[PDB]
Amino acid sequence: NRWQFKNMISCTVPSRSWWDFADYGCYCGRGGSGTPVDDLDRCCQVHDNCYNEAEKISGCNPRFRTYSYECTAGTLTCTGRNNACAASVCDCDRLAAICFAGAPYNDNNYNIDLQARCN
Amino acid sequence: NTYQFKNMIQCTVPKRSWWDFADYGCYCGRGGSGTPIDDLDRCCQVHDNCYNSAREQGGCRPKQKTYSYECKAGTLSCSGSNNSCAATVCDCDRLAAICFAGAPYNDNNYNIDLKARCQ
Ligand SMILES: [Zn+2]
Repeated sequence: NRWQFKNMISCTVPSRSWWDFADYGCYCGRGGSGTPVDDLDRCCQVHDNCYNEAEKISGCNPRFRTYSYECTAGTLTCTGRNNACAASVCDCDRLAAICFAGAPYNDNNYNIDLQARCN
Repeated sequence: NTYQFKNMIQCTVPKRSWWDFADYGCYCGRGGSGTPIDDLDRCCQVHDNCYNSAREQGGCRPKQKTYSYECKAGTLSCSGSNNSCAATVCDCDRLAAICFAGAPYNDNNYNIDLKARCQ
């Protein structure tokens, strides 16, 4: 559920919007390529691998799967009422949001020329 | 797959590297949201939805799936030798590539600030 992932980022980095991560580095946003360029970006790359794994699960659509979780005072928790797919995906997003709130945001890395930076 | 899809783009748009379509408008390359900015960006939207419709099939992942296609002269063709998934993903790419050949390319609409332009 691409939407729930947005709520998570807010639940940990209230000072920003997912848009700030929508186009950052070589891997944040969606399709990755090249060298991570950054710890924050490295987070996004890992987030992809995570989805690639979760996608091995039968009919698991990471982007559209609505999982169950709760954000309480900055804390992210994936609840148990999820099944294999929802559980896996929830964890991916969950770990990304933490990785996000932990890495520094380099404005020079927003909107770069993938053509001359991610080869 | 992607290598196939981008080989298609090289077929109908020889005077342009596929990277030019990796970060165009609000829908080309990246995940996609907001309103298209031109015919080209719109092409990508349709490609997005096409793929999401290709996921409706069990174990069908457009990005990783291999299909059989031919690019001869400037003509694209998806071979009959294709099961359901491949047959649909291919058709998606075929239509996308053809759409790329006709749509005008606008540089002002390349690597734009998403947060301000899409919504
Ligand atoms: Zn960009």
